[PDB]
Amino acid sequence: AEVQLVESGGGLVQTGDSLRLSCAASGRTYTPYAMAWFRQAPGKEREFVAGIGGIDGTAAYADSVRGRATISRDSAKKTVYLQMNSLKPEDTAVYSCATRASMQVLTSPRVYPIWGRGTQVTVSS
Repeated sequence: AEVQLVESGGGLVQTGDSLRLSCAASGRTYTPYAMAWFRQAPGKEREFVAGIGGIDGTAAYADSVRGRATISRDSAKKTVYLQMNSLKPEDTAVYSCATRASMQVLTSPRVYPIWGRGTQVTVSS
């Protein structure tokens, strides 16, 4: 209700390409609270991709994006970024950002009450 999230940066790319997604937060925000990216592929369920939380900005990454992803936050712009490199067709999905009133970055979608509408990433070969 009191925080809104808007994702951008999705597109159609070729296998191997990079994309930077952004999640812009507005409203009653607090930088240390967890911000997470999830993705949902066609015919599949939502799954954690990466997240950042805490006073020091500690990042966590899913096994699925090991060595291919970087998450960062810009407190001044109230924005969290996800850089994805070496994209593959299996990365095709709606990428959505989510937040919660805790610093803990968790992997279950069910524990985040606030979601953006998502941004689509489609990777062709």
